[PDB]
Order: sequence, then C-alpha cells, then structure tokens
Amino acid sequence: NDTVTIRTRKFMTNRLLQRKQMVIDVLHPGKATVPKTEIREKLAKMYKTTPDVIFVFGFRTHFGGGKTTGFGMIYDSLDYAKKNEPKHRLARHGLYEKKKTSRKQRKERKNRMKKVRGTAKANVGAGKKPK
Amino acid sequence: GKCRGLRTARKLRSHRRDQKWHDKQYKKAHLGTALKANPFGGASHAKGIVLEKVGVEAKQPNSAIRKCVRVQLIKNGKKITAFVPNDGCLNFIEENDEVLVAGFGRKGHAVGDIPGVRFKVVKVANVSLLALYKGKKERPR
Amino acid sequence: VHGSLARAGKVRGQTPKVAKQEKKKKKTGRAKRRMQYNRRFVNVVPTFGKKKGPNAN
Amino acid sequence: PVARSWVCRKTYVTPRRPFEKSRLDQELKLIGEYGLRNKREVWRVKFTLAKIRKAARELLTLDEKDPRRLFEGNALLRRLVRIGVLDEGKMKLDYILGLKIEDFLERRLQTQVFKLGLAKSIHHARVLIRQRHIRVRKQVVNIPSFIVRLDSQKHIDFSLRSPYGGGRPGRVKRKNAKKGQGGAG
RNA sequence: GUAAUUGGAAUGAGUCCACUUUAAAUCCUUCCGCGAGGAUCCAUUGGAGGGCAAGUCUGGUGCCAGCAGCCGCGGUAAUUCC
RNA sequence: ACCAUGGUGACCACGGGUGACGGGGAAUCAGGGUUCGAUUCCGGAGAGGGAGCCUGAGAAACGGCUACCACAUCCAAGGAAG
Repeated sequence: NDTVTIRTRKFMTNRLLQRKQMVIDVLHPGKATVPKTEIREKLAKMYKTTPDVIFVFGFRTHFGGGKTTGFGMIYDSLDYAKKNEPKHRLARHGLYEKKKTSRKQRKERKNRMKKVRGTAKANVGAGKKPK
Repeated sequence: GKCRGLRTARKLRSHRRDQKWHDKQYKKAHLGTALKANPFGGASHAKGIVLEKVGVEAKQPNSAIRKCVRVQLIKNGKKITAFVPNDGCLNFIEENDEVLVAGFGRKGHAVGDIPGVRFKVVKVANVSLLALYKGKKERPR
Repeated sequence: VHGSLARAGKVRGQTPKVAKQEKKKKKTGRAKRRMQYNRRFVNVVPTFGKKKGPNAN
Repeated sequence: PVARSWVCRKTYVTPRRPFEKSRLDQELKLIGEYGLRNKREVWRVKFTLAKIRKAARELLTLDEKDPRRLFEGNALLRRLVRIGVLDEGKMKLDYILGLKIEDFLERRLQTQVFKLGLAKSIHHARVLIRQRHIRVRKQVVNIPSFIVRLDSQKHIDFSLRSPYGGGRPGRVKRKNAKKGQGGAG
C-alpha cells in the first residue's frame, strides 16, 4: 500500500509459451520483504488482467534493504497456467494439491511388488490388509 | 673434468643417476631398505603400550637422569624407546597404557643430551600429555 | 644422590603456588593495535640513554 | 560428480624472513595510522601492489612497437586510474613503478570516511562502517577493505536508515525515555 | 593514559515473529521487538640468553627436577629450570 | 602344416624392483629445474580369486548365468541362496 514502488525490466513476451515473462525489482526502502501474494495482484492491476495468471517467485533482497529483485510472469489463460507450468509454483497458491507418499514408501512398495509375478489380484494386493 | 659436447647427454645422464646414490637424504628416500628401517614406517605417529620405565643418563657436559619408556608398537610389532617430555609428567604415564609416540625435533635423530632415543610421547591413554600437565583433564577411568 | 627413579616430578612437586590474580582484560582485536601504536610511536619521548627497551626494570 | 567451482588462491603473502627490526616498525605505522585490525590485511594489499609491479616489469622488459602491452598496460592503467591512485592525463607505464603502499591505504573506504569530514579519529572511522551506518550512493556497505573508486568517491554518505541520516532511534534512546515515564502515568 | 563520572538521533552476537529462498524446509537477505558497564556478552597459542622481536623483576630449586631444533643454562644470589 | 635359421643387445636387450595406473596438471621457481598426480576431465583396467558362456548390434557383462577355489547365510537337514 503505503510506500512501495513496483518496477520491472527485461520484458519478453512470447507465444512459444503463450506467457509474458520478465524480471521484477520491488522497492521497499525501510520495510520488510513484501508478500508474493501481494505482488501477484499489483501487476494484475497494471496489466489489466486478473490476479489469477500472474506468478512471481525468486526474491532475494539485496544487502541492507531497498531493491529486491526476482522473477515474475503473466500467462494468457488459467488453462495455459495448468499446461506449461511446473507443479510446485502451481501449488504455492492452491491450484493443484499434492499429498503423496514419501519416496521411502514408494520405493519399498515397488520392491515388494517386484517379487510377486502375474497375480493381478495380488500384485497390488501384496499385503494391503496388513500394515 | 667433464666430457661435455652436444651429443653426449647419455654419458652425462648415466653419470648423474649413479652419482646421486652418494648423498644421504636422497638415499634414505629412494633406496628402500631405509624405508623399512624406521619403526613408524613412512608415517608420523604410532600407538603403543608401555613396557618398562627407564632412566637414561645425560651426555658429556650435562649430568641428569633423563626419563624414558619402552613402548612396543602394535603396528609392525617391534621394540622402541620413547621420551616422556615434561616436568611432572613421569606420573601421568603408567604401566601398559596406550600412548601415541611422535618424532623428536630432528627427523630420525636424538636432540640435545639424550644419547640413544628417537621418539617422544604425547597422548597418554587418549588424553594429551600437555592436557594432563596443564590441568585441563585427568586420566579417565 | 643422583636420583635414579625417585624424585621424578620434584621441582614442580614442591613449588610454592601463587594465585593468578585477576586483572582488566586486554583491549583485544583491533584496539590492541590502536593502543600499542599509541604505546610506541605517537609519543616519541626525548628520554635518551642508548634506548633502553620495552621491559625496563 | 560435483557442480563446484574449486578455484581459489591466497591473497596475502607472508614475508621471506620474520623478526627484523626495520620491517615490523615500518609496517606498524601502517596498522595504526591507517587503522587496521591485523597485519594480514596489510600484506594483502601489498601483495596486490607487488604483482602489479611484477606485471609492469614484465611489460617494461618489452621494447617499443609490439601489440601486447598496448592491450595489457593500457588496460592496466584504465583500471588504476579509475581507482584514484594515479591521475589520468599523465598515463605512463613508468610512473606506476615508483608508487607506494601509502596510496593503496589512502584509497580505502575506511580512510576516506575519515578525510571527507564524515567522522573523527580513524579507528572510529572503522567502527561506523561495520556498525551499518555508511552507504554508497544507493548501497549500504559495511566493508573497510572496499577500495572505493575515484568515480564513486564524491558519493559516500550516511544511510537513509542511519541515525545520522534518518530516524527511529535505537535501543539506547528508547530505553532511557521509557524508565522516566515508568514511575507514573 | 589511568580512577574516572555519563550517553545519546551508536550497534552487533544472542532470543523472537513474520516475509523470503526452496520441491518441501534451513541458512543467509529484509524487517516489530527485546538484547552491553569491571560493554562478566572476557582471545588464545607460543616464547622473552644468542641465531630471533621481547626482562640481569621477584619467590622456589641446587648438575636434582628439568629446559633447549643448534650453541648452551643447570652444583644454595639462574636474564634459559617451576 | 611343410620349408628356410633366423631375431635382440653396452645406442643397456633380457631379468628384478616399483610405497608405478598413464595424460591434462599440481607444489615450488631468476633462468635451469626437483618432487607430486588414487582423486570429479579424457584414456586404460577390474567387481573376492581365475576360467567358461548364452542373449544382444554392442558383454567374455558380474546390481546376467554356470563350474572350481578362498569366505559366508537359511534349513523341518530332504535341500535352497550367495
């Protein structure tokens, strides 16, 4: 709100990706690191689009406040925002939930399905009732 | 003096690779029998148990009873002597400990006035011989 | 006599023990180099004498 | 097997012989009159001084009319002209050889915050840098060894977040005013 | 420079959000707050005869204990031993 | 397989050692060198020891098998797995 400047540079739009990708430098002079969810609407109210397809990350504040810099980007659709995007920044604000197993589980589950041959009723069912 | 000439480098090289066998601190680094000879065996430290406390005598201008032990190494097992180098520090090495014998100032030779010693004693029973003289540790149970 | 194995650990084993009394700490770090440049060079005193050194007694 | 850089060299140098009385004395008054912390960062800038002379005398053993020092010595000089140890219009590869380490301890950050009238008492001019009170034009830097350039030399200033250039007094003023109103309403 | 009296738009370690980084977190970077008077919130390692910068100051020992890389100091006043 | 009596050597063959993997390079430097390099890059080799193989385009592969020798595991001692 109060005393915050938003600037950006190296704007390259492209339609290989159908995004708009640029380097953003956020000026907070004596204040803390701004929330990213506040940044991803302060471009939407500049690019005349909704705060739904503007994604930012990667802010490392420079030494002693002032100009932090980072990345930000703008897609052309929310449906483009689910095609060409790695799933982790798709999930920092909820658009694709992620609760899977740890890899310690998933490996040893496959290590015990590996011994059992052919039984489609007992490849998956290789001890799902005991746990 | 020297044969010289542009084409005689075979003579000037098979004259140097055998006149190099006549200075010592090369010769105890490449001839091999002086590599097996030292008890540490190309190393810097060794552990070993204490077999006997002895008091050797000082050399010709001095007169003192220098204190030594009789470490026997567990690596390449063989008898050596070793020096316990401080004032109130005979008492901190006791019988059949495990001590870490180190070299003694001059590489391979005795210093000063101890005739017939080669190694010194640090780290009696996992604690440093400085760290028992200086009141920082004890001899653990 | 000449002390075969007895009186080993003798001269420290009978010394009079004097307590290390407390002092001010030394001005460590950068300020040591401040105060000892000040000890040596900012006051080049005209005391002569073939320049008796820095531990005069 | 790794994605690491590996590359490092030592920056200071240790002397040939120690314990000669005409070395530590003529080096002590560097450590005190220019206000440093230990003698390793005197040897640091002197070894920096040393190879430039070793560079320039690899260059002075060349003659006239060969292209390499034309690239090297000119690029040498357009880097230490801009640091301010050696002025511009008299650019030669020969004035550089008669140059002394008193000028490299003159172009620091730390002695220029003493002689631009920003402070007092050269050791104190160390203190203000490291205690986060001094900015370059937009950049606040707590480094005394910042050999600040000739170009950005008129631009050292107190920070906007400094006491001496801004506000919110820190913990000594806040503590004293609190207890006086901490006996009644 | 002691021995001081204070201080104040001085601050870092330390404890503390919160943002940030990151795949998820951690440092670190930023930033409420608390956080220095023997600023007890404390700097050691080795030496002080000569090579080699630095002591014939004090006490103890008495060729003993021990030091010392080399020369050497050690036998009742030690510039080297504790 | 039938013939011929040749080949190598003091310009160091052949045999022995190597606390020898080779090379890019590293430490050091007036010039000249002395030492190091198992080590992330490239090239060699081998998966306890030696041998033999199938499949595949490419393996004499060993996170493929079979045998022996050295080491070791389960067993209801009938046999299984390295």
